[PDB]
Formats: sequence, C-alpha cells, structure tokens
Amino acid sequence: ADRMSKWTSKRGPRSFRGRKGRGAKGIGFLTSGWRFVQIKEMVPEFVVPDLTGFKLKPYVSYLAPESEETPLTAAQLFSEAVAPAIEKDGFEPTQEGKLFQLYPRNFLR
Amino acid sequence: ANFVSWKSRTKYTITPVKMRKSGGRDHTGRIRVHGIGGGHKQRYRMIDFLRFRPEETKSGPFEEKVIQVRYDPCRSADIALVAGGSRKRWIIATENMQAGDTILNSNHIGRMAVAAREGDAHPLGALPVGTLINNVESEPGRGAQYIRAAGTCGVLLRKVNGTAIIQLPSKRQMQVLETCVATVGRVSNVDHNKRVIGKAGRNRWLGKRPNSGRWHRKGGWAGRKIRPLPPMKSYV
Amino acid sequence: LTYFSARKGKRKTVKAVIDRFLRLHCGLWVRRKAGYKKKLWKKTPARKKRLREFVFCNKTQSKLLDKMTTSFWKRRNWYVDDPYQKYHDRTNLKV
Amino acid sequence: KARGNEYQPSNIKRKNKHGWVRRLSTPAGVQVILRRMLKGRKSLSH
RNA sequence: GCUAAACCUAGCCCCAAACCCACUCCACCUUACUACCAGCAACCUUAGCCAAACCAUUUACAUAAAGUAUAGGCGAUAGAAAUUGUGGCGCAAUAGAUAUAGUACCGCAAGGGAAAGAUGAAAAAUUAUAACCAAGCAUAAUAUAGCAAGGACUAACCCCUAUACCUUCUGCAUAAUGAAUUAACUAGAAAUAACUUUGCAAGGAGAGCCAAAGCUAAGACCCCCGAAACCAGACGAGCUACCUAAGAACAGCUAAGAGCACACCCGUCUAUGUAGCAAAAUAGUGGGAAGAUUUAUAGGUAGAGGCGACAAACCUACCGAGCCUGGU
RNA sequence: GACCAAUCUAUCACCCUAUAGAAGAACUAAUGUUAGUAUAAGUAACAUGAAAACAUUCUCCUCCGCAUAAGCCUGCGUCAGAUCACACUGACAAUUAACAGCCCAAUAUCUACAAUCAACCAACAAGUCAUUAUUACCCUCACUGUCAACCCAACACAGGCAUGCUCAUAAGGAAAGGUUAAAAAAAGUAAAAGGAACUCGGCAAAUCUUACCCCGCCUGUUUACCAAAAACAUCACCUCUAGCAUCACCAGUAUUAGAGGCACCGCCUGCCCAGUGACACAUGUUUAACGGCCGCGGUUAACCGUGCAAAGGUAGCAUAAUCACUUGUUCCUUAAAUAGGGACCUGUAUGAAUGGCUCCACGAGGGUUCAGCUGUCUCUUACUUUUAACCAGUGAAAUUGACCUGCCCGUGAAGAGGCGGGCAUAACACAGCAAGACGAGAAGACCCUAUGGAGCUUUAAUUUAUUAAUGCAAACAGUAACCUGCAUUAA
Ligand SMILES: [Mg+2]
Ligand SMILES: [Mg+2]
Ligand SMILES: [Mg+2]
Ligand SMILES: [Mg+2]
Ligand SMILES: [Mg+2]
Ligand SMILES: [Mg+2]
Ligand SMILES: [Mg+2]
Ligand SMILES: [Mg+2]
Ligand SMILES: [Mg+2]
Ligand SMILES: [Mg+2]
Ligand SMILES: [Mg+2]
Ligand SMILES: [Mg+2]
Ligand SMILES: [Mg+2]
Ligand SMILES: [Mg+2]
Ligand SMILES: [Mg+2]
Ligand SMILES: [Mg+2]
Ligand SMILES: [Mg+2]
Ligand SMILES: [Mg+2]
Ligand SMILES: [Mg+2]
Ligand SMILES: [Mg+2]
Ligand SMILES: [Mg+2]
Ligand SMILES: [Mg+2]
Ligand SMILES: [Mg+2]
Ligand SMILES: [Mg+2]
Ligand SMILES: [Mg+2]
Ligand SMILES: [Mg+2]
Ligand SMILES: [Mg+2]
Ligand SMILES: [Mg+2]
Ligand SMILES: [Mg+2]
Ligand SMILES: [Mg+2]
Ligand SMILES: [Mg+2]
Ligand SMILES: [Mg+2]
Ligand SMILES: [Mg+2]
Ligand SMILES: [Mg+2]
Ligand SMILES: [Mg+2]
Ligand SMILES: [Mg+2]
Ligand SMILES: [Mg+2]
Ligand SMILES: [Mg+2]
Ligand SMILES: [Mg+2]
Ligand SMILES: [Mg+2]
Ligand SMILES: [Mg+2]
Ligand SMILES: [Mg+2]
Ligand SMILES: [Mg+2]
Ligand SMILES: [Mg+2]
Ligand SMILES: [Mg+2]
Ligand SMILES: [Mg+2]
Ligand SMILES: [Mg+2]
Ligand SMILES: [Mg+2]
Ligand SMILES: [Mg+2]
Ligand SMILES: [Mg+2]
Repeated sequence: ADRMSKWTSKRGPRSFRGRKGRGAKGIGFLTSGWRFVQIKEMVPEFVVPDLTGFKLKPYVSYLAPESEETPLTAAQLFSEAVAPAIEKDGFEPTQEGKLFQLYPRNFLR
Repeated sequence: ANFVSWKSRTKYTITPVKMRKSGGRDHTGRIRVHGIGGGHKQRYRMIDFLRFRPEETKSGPFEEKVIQVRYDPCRSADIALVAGGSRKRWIIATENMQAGDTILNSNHIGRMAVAAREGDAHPLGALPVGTLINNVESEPGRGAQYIRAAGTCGVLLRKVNGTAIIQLPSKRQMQVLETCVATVGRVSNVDHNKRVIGKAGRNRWLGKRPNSGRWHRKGGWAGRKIRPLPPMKSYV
Repeated sequence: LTYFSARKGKRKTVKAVIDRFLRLHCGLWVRRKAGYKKKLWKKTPARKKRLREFVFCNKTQSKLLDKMTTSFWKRRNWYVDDPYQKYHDRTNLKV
Repeated sequence: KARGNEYQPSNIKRKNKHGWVRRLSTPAGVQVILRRMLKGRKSLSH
C-alpha cells in the first residue's frame, strides 16, 4: 500500500515477479517443457577489432590547435560526393531489400 | 460481468463433462432464483434424447443393445449406455431395462398395429391404442420435450386423421402429428417420489439452499383453486 | 416583493396591486369594496348602494401600495377622455 | 472481536480493483484519471 | 534571564493585451513505465435545495424601451421585441492562490490536505544586537478573615463597606449555558420612498425619466457560525452476507448429519481492564471438532441497490440505508 | 447628536500632527480557529534475571520453533559522531539456481467401471488427473524471487494470520531499576462447627453429581461491537403457478421446477365465501387465504319461548410466556412456600398446519429439588505475588473566571465557604477519606415545540414513468403476422 513506491520485481507475487522482471530483452522463447531455446541469431556479437598499432590516444594534448565547430549537413556531403554529377557534363533510391535499411531502424547503433 | 456458461460442446461425447455450478445467478451477477447454490460437485453426462437417428451412411431401421445401467446425478431418472452399429450414446433408462438386452428403433409406419415391447421405439402411427409411452416429441425430428422425469408415463388415447391425442401425466391432453417418434414403456427409477430425504444433510448435498426467514402473509392466492382442465393444446 | 431583479437588477411591481387598485397623482389610492358582485339578493338596498361606490386608502395602505410599485406608475395620465381627469391634482388645502 | 484489522494486503487484488487497465476500460476510470491529472497529483493510480 | 518578541521577500487577486502548449535516447491500455504473433466499444428532456411560512403547476444561468406588455395554484413570482447606438487610495507568512506542494498523513480505494526562512558590504566576518514588550518560572514561599478593591492609615495585614462578566427572562453570584491568559483572524453589503445641503427654475440632467414648484448631485439605513436531508456519477464484497473454480485441515479414545477429547471454529458466566494489552484484551467452566464444518488463492453480486438459515442484520470502526464531488 | 486610536490617497508638515475621500475602519466571552505556555504533575504508565576474568558460568519458562504461499523493502553487521544504553545520523555490500515463476503449432478426434492400504465388505453426496493419424520442426541454457529481529492493527501494540514437520526437545526467551511492605483492590495456598442458612438467582473456587415443569424435532445460524434465546432455517405435511429448449430457471421436463403456510415421527386439521383477494369457468368455487365461531326469563343446569346471521368454540389443554381477579381454590414438598408440582373451568380476550394434546433422544434456553461440596455468612484470619510507598528517568488526558477556600442559625432564581447575626482561626508537607463544591466526558436517550426530517403501512391527496392484457387507428392476406399513437385494467 504505497503510491510513491515504484513497482518492480521485488514487490508482487511469484507470478508477476517472474513475469515482469528488469530490462531482460527477450532473446529466445520457451518450448512447453520449460526448455528455453537460445536463438544464436538473436544473441549479440560484440564486433571488437584489434587495437594493434593505434596512433591516437583517449586524451588529447593542450598544445594542439583549436578549430571552429561546423555540424555536417546533407548539402556538404552532397557537394563532397559530387563525382558523377560533374562527370555527367550511382545512387540507391529504393533500399527496401537492403542489408541495413536506413529509414526503418534495422541496424543496432 | 464475466460469466461464460460451461455449456460449450459441439460433437457428442460419452465422457462426463465437467459441470460448473450456477447458483441462481445470471450473466450479470444478480440472483434470479432463491434456493440454489452450494452442493456436491457433479459431472454432466451428454444424453441423446432423439432416440431414432440413423448414423452415417445409414437410414433404414437399426438395432441396439444395452450394456450397463448407471445413475444420473443431473436428473432424477437414471440413464443407461446403449451401443449400436459403430457408435455409442446415452438414452433414458426405461423400467425393466436390464443390461445385455436388444432394443429396436424402427420408423416405417406399418399398416396394422405393432405389439411393441418395453424398450423398442416406434412412431405413434404403429402403436396400439391405450399403451403407455414416454419421451414424446413435439414435432418430427424435434426430440423429447415433455415426458422424461422418473416414474412418468403417458397413456395413448386415440388417433385422428394423422395425429394422436396424448394424455400427459398431469391430465393435460395434447395432440401431435402421427409421424413423430416416441418411446414405449415408462421411465425407470420408480418409487422416486417416496424417496425419504431423512435429514437436511442430503438436501444440502443435493445443492438446494433453504427458504428465507421472512414471515410472509398468505395473500388471497393461497386458497384452494379447483379450476377445470385446460383445452387440448395442439401443434398441427 | 423582489427588491432586486435577476436580469436587469431593479425593482418589480406586483401586478395584483395594479389590477386591484388605481394610482392617482394627488397621492391617494382608489379601490372598490369587496362583495359588490356576490350575494346581492340578501343585501338591503343601502348596503348595495354603499358597496357600489369607490373608496380611498389609508396612509399605511397607501405607503405599502407605493412601495409595491415603481416610479413608472407615478406618471401623469392625460387621457383623451377619462372620468378621473379632474382628480389627479388636489386643490384647496391648508395642512 | 478486534475491528481494527480489516486490511488483507494482496498486490493481485489491489492491481485488479485499481489498475490502469480497469481504470481505462470504462469511461468512469477515464474521467477519474483526467480529474486526478487536472488536480496535479504525483501518482495517478496503482 | 531561561523561555520569548519584530524583521520581508518569494509569491499572490483584478482587469487593462495577445488567442496557448505539445517527440533528443529507450517505456508506457497486459499487472502502466512490461521489444515481440489470429477479433462488441459514440451520440440520451439533468435533477435537486430553496420561496410562496407545507408543497404537487411554479423559483434566475454598452443605455433606453421596461421592470411595460405578457404568462402565472391569475398568488408567490417570472418577464421580450418592434425601435434605439503595461497600474493598483490591493495583500506582506494565522493575510495574500491550499501551496517552498497538491508533500506526508487517513488509505485497498474515490476522496481531504500546512509551516518551513528572518542582522548585513565580506560567514573563505567567529563574534555577535543592546538587555528592555505578553503568556510559564528564578532573582524574591507562605504569617488570623473570607470577589482579592476602596476611605484611609505615620504602617503591608489589623479598622467599616460591598453577593464576578455577558445572554435569556417579570425576577440572578446564584447551583442555567460561555470561559486559562496571551498574539493573529472573526460577525450590518443596499432598496420604492423619506430627511439635510449644493445648481437651475415652470425646468433641470451630457437623448430616454419626472413637471398645479419641480428635478439633478452628494450625505445617511437593512450580520456571522450551527443541523437532520435529497439529486447525478464515481470509490468500495482484500472484513462482513451470498455464489463460482481448483486445493488444504481435522491427534487419540469409545463405537450413525453417534459420544468424549488435540489442533481448530465462536464466546453463555465470573474477575481484571474503562485515556487500558486492545477506538472490543486476558483463564476455565463452555457447543462442535468426517461434516449444514473451517480456511489459503482468484472472480462475480453496490444503494430506487446487493445480500440476507429475517438479525428490517451486514455492505471498511458510527448503515432505519457508508463517504466524495457540484446544486448547498 | 458631539468627538475619536490605525491605514492609503491630494495638500507646506519631517521627533508624528491638520483638512476631505474608504472601510477587511476599533474585542472581558460566540463548549470560535492557529502558536507557545500554567492546571492536576513531577502524580497515573513504564521497562533491565544473577555473579564475574565481561572469556565464562548459574536460576527459571515455553502450544513454541524451523522453511514457505500472502505481505515489507534493507529496517539491532562494520566504519566516525550522537546518549537505561542504543535499532539515530552519512559510506561500506550483501541475496549468485539445481527450489518456484516466466510455457504448449495446426487439422478430424475420445476418456461407462471414482478415492477411502480397494482384494474380500460395500454405500450414496455419482465422483479431481489418459489419447489416436498427418504436416513442419533439430538451434538449447536467457530473465525474475533468494537479507533481516520482517505482515495488518495511528505505538517497539498480551490483538489477527495458512501449509509439512518431535510437539518437548538437538529449537525459542528472561515475569525481579534498587530499598520498606502504610491503607485499599485483584490472582493463588489453609482453615477450628454448619455446608448455600447473607443472597431475587448454586453467581467465582471445590465436588462431579439425584428427581421435576415450560418451550423448542434434534444438529446448525442469528443482533461482528451490551440481548446467542422460549427466535431463525427443515427431514415431514399441505396451498397455488408453469406443457417448454437454447446464457441461469435448464443443456432439467408434472415423480420436474418456481412462490408460500406449518413443523419430523403418533391422535387429529370440526363449522362458515355475509365482507376483501384469486379463479370470465354461463352466476358458482376457493377459508391448510385475509378472518369469525352469539344474547335475554326459568322449576345450582339439561330442556322450553325464541331474535339474528357464518357458524354461533367441536375435540383438546389448563392459574399458562395467556388483561387486574392473580399471592385462586385445592394436597404435598420445609421451621416458615407470591419458589416447584397432582385436578376445577370460572381462559367471556385459550382452542386446532396464525396448528390443539401426549411422547423416543437432546438443550451454554427459561424456573425447582434429594445424599455429598466448598469463607458466600455466622466472625473472618495468616502467607506469596500482582500491587502500594521512598530513592533515581522520562513523562499525559478529562478540568480550571479569579480564590486570601471553615462552622451554626435565617434569607436568597426557592439546598450558601464569600449574604444579616454568632463560634473559630500560627505556617505550610506527606500517609488514608469520598459527605459537599447540585463534582468531571455526552446540546438527557424519559416529557414537550418544530407548517425541520427519515423508516414502515394503505381503503390518506395525486401521476400511471415501467411491465402484461384489452377497444380504436396505419399495416398487409379472404370474401360477398411483428413495431407505433390514443384510453381502461392488476402490479
Ligand atoms: Mg486502532
Ligand atoms: Mg429559503
Ligand atoms: Mg417551499
Ligand atoms: Mg432590439
Ligand atoms: Mg498562507
Ligand atoms: Mg495563504
Ligand atoms: Mg513576563
Ligand atoms: Mg480588590
Ligand atoms: Mg453581551
Ligand atoms: Mg442574546
Ligand atoms: Mg418571563
Ligand atoms: Mg456559577
Ligand atoms: Mg410643491
Ligand atoms: Mg472476501
Ligand atoms: Mg449466514
Ligand atoms: Mg446468557
Ligand atoms: Mg468501569
Ligand atoms: Mg446448538
Ligand atoms: Mg463433542
Ligand atoms: Mg476428533
Ligand atoms: Mg448516503
Ligand atoms: Mg485578543
Ligand atoms: Mg463549555
Ligand atoms: Mg474565545
Ligand atoms: Mg490531583
Ligand atoms: Mg524484567
Ligand atoms: Mg528468506
Ligand atoms: Mg521498581
Ligand atoms: Mg469440622
Ligand atoms: Mg469452618
Ligand atoms: Mg438477610
Ligand atoms: Mg436465603
Ligand atoms: Mg435458593
Ligand atoms: Mg443426577
Ligand atoms: Mg432446536
Ligand atoms: Mg449487543
Ligand atoms: Mg452474547
Ligand atoms: Mg424451517
Ligand atoms: Mg427439512
Ligand atoms: Mg377449524
Ligand atoms: Mg391471567
Ligand atoms: Mg506505581
Ligand atoms: Mg520519582
Ligand atoms: Mg472532563
Ligand atoms: Mg445557598
Ligand atoms: Mg457556592
Ligand atoms: Mg455539573
Ligand atoms: Mg438540550
Ligand atoms: Mg424542510
Ligand atoms: Mg425538508
């Protein structure tokens, strides 16, 4: 009997305690006989490259110069990638069957 | 409110159906019948009132045989499984309906009468005059909608053109088509009216609450009424 | 009585007084004796003659009738032909 | 007997009798939640 | 001198003026802050309190016409048109919006609801203003006798006097209610008409209204708290009454809605308690304790109603019909 | 009628004043509200078992304790400071699934012999657990709960709480802050002679118990929270209604259901439709429906003379739970009997399913009693504890106009501590007191006023909003069958 007490998994009964739970993000499902199925495709794979011979460092030196901030826009990217437009003197309009679709967020981060 | 009646079954089955007690409540939740609720658990038994019914790829008369005679907690009249052909079904158990006995289920209305036994079922068009019957149907292919309780018996009076005036146990006549199906003999479980409840324990187990405690004043309707028999209720 | 109305916010006159009385500019209220039209067969001729005559009102009654009316009813009455034209003004008086 | 103890806590019954689903099923709970939001309370319903 | 007393700035009310807000990242109608899979949803004459001393028809949602016509148990009352044309003689923590905030607290639920602070230019000033002002105490306990006060007295007491206040009622200390003081808040808003004084006059007023001395303008007059109780919808069967589904409990002894007796269910009686252990407790004598028995979980029955082995009993401590909201 | 404390406004003021405009303009009281503080009051309530090296040991109790569903969310572990002493304030980190939860692809489709050691014995309340063939399927350990002295009762609350376990032990705890034992009360131990003789009552504590009356079938329930029953309900009987199917009443059918009166079993339910209701029953039925069963004069009365209707109380029981008579008469039960019981109708207002009478078992129901029983008393006493007083700590409420508060006589809005006359009177404190201060808590609940209410009852005054049936209208078929509007009927 508390309104300010935020409802969580440490309050309700066994049913709601095991149903809700913290941000678990369902990775698989159950198969009748309480036999969870770990879908290998849904398990994330941390793509970590090799940090061999890295030049930069997580900290910069104050001796470096200072430059103005200019948020990149679509016009600048178009002006940069302007090779075929000038050669006229390749584009992906429809990307429904593409690997990582742009408009519908299908790629993680 | 949320109230889904247990009565939900399509195909006929032999197994007892899990009965859910009602308690005199409607779909809303309010009481509509006083004196119902709180009893012993029971399992409904799907009964097939329509005696004559040709199975698949069949039509002509068929024969059946009784296997066992059991008790029915839903109604006061006991029942008895009777298998036939390539299927089984439950039907009302008539008096002197021993097990392992063959029963006929005809339909072809013969010219002359037919000395029907106690278990066989024939249409009214082939039954002698003045023969007790039960499980009378209101129309051809309708089903037992009247006589069915234990110890009941309907005596035949006469026939007119293509109908038959039946005499219900309550001295209330009734005329029905002659081509309808019926059953001879009387229902089993005789002497049920003489059943001595003995104690309130059995009455409570049966599932019937007692009457209220209000001392009602007997109005004018509490007098002895000697009304005449109502007119014959026909159905032609 | 209604000292203040609900729509405009002013006084209100009781129409019963206007229908049962008559206003005069001289400051007097004229009325009519009751019973002048019921059970006239049992009344002696003198009683009938006295009942068929107008009567004035008292000071308290006149003030009550005035309070039950507004300034609109105190206006003159220059009717083209009215029998009470020679009564609105009172002449010859010394306290 | 002791009449100072009537409360039998139970999250199930509490959330079933005063739940967002029950408060939005009928317009009564809708108006209740609207009035609560208009009042300015922190918690709208259990 | 302990306890105390004051600071006034954050913010509030009025219109004067424009018509407002609203997705970074995940989450939200299932049990709200829950990544994931086969089924109907909408449009409703508001009632009621109150006044007629009851109460049914009745009672309200720029100026002039006009509070006229008209309607009205023709009584209490209701009542039209044609025509017309960017600051505070405000408030300054009991005031101002309830607000430092719709915060705990009552709570299962609708629903109700307050205060935080005080010197300033430096608190990364040590170090404190000037004590003084109410209510309770210390500095400082009483010394025949009696509404606590007077005439006095060279002197406190000693001398004589007098029956607390307000309201009621013909009548009062009366033993009729009110009262521990202190600081803050707290109870007469105006009307057809009338009286006094200004200005003009058979006219005045900045259309309209009144005129056989009249009108205009100002001044002066109409209290507060207090029920039982109704309407419409929410909130309420987690305790009590009933119903539904699936479970649990009942030693032992004598021997069947059998008998004694554990656990267990209720409490016929004594005693204690009575601001207590408890806004319904503690021991036995008490009836049952394989059955009309008790109970863990969930769902359903909500007031003109539900339920009811009728106790006209219960429906969240007060049910001859629970509380809230708006009429009040 | 004459003045006037405070504020803002327009006017020179300016150690605080004047002229006019405004009132949220001026408190000894409205069991008025907010804040602190007196009053009983340092009075009521209160805890912590003992020794000690603070290692440890000793005394007593236990129906309590273990894990879990319901429920809480870190709530007596460490670190520094705060204090009956601390569970108080800030950081530390716990609690890791194998236990439980998070759960099932489709199509036709089917489970008659319950459990109770289930085999003998069977019974009624008829009962909780199953699958068949085809298609597609092959990746496998993801998430939540895991603590405590803990939940609901405003409190650290003798209170309320289910499941499997030894229920007294391997669990679980300390009734005594320290001294004395004034008075009063309560829980226990015993009592010289009586065992219910104080008492309306055999009402606490002990024996353990014999025979009666009223009522209730017995079990069971009732007014949680003063009345627990002689009331409520029915196993048994009886009255009325219903001829039928798709949400219950019903997946039921006249031996079945619904609405009622009484109380099982035994003897019985005698009479009356003038009046009301229900049946159109061709004019009558229904009283086990609403209700009723009479008077005047006579040899302490049959039978005569009769009047009226429905009969004029039949059987039965009797001083009743039965209007005064009532403490009846009548014989006992004792020393006394308005306590108890054997018979009389004279109960004039008893009397039959609004049920009359007996009876098998029974009653926390209401009243008596024979042989045993206890301090209830005759007449009370001794001991332990609770408890009380003092020494240390904290620490309320009801209440109070101020009190410097005596007594007697008479008065007094009619009972005087404050009044008229007399007696008395040094100062305060503890230890008991309940005669008075018409003592203290509740706008007396008994009586009365309220053109203030609410519950209940209809033949009180009004409207049929609603249900169902009636006559008419449109509405279609016939010839020479659902909605809608207008009035009536019962609810
Ligand atoms: Mg309490
Ligand atoms: Mg009024
Ligand atoms: Mg009125
Ligand atoms: Mg106009
Ligand atoms: Mg304020
Ligand atoms: Mg304020
Ligand atoms: Mg002082
Ligand atoms: Mg004095
Ligand atoms: Mg006064
Ligand atoms: Mg007064
Ligand atoms: Mg008087
Ligand atoms: Mg007094
Ligand atoms: Mg003049
Ligand atoms: Mg419940
Ligand atoms: Mg009950
Ligand atoms: Mg008793
Ligand atoms: Mg007491
Ligand atoms: Mg009993
Ligand atoms: Mg027993
Ligand atoms: Mg037992
Ligand atoms: Mg109410
Ligand atoms: Mg004051
Ligand atoms: Mg008072
Ligand atoms: Mg006061
Ligand atoms: Mg005292
Ligand atoms: Mg102790
Ligand atoms: Mg645990
Ligand atoms: Mg002590
Ligand atoms: Mg002796
Ligand atoms: Mg003795
Ligand atoms: Mg005596
Ligand atoms: Mg005696
Ligand atoms: Mg006695
Ligand atoms: Mg005995
Ligand atoms: Mg009984
Ligand atoms: Mg009571
Ligand atoms: Mg009781
Ligand atoms: Mg009964
Ligand atoms: Mg019965
Ligand atoms: Mg009779
Ligand atoms: Mg008597
Ligand atoms: Mg003490
Ligand atoms: Mg002390
Ligand atoms: Mg008091
Ligand atoms: Mg006196
Ligand atoms: Mg006195
Ligand atoms: Mg008093
Ligand atoms: Mg009074
Ligand atoms: Mg009234
Ligand atoms: Mg009223």
